[PDB]
Amino acid sequence: RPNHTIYINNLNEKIKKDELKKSLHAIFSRFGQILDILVSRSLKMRGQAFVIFKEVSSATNALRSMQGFPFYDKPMRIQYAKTDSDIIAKM
RNA sequence: GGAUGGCGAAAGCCAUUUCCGCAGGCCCCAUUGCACUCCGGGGUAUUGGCGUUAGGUGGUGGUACGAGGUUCGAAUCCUCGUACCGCAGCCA
Ligand SMILES: [K+]
Ligand SMILES: [Mg+2]
Ligand SMILES: [Mg+2]
Ligand SMILES: [Mg+2]
Ligand SMILES: [Mg+2]
Ligand SMILES: [Mg+2]
Repeated sequence: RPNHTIYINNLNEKIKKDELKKSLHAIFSRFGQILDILVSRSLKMRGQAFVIFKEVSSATNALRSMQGFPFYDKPMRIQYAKTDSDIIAKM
């Protein structure tokens, strides 16, 4: 089911944070406006990223487009998030 | 952190240190993991800096003391330098 936030995983853990977001914003920013991209390299967050678009139509489209797209030698696996990203909910 | 020395009852502050450790470098093991304050672990390198909230320059706000101005005089308001705390970046 739909969500303002796509969740990517199977991302190269080697890529540094700031360098990762750049590229992610570079790719997804074209499927529509992005409210933010969340990235952390914790023991449980690495490899995963939370892209937050501003309109569901963006996430959903970006989802069908990029699923499996090569990224630093690793097919991006994406799917909606499980829950409205903090900012979204409030709004 | 330790240990030793200095002023102290202490706290704290200074110092030395082929005791241990931290951030930067380089390799390594582990994790496929729905989060929104962060946060796995190890080896080697280790001059300098620092001490577990653990490196730095220049910059923004704060806190402190100092100086110049304001002022009859200021404890007010102004700007400035210095130390430190949280910020961002950048560099290690
Ligand atoms: K020493
Ligand atoms: Mg001691
Ligand atoms: Mg002593
Ligand atoms: Mg001491
Ligand atoms: Mg290191
Ligand atoms: Mg004065």
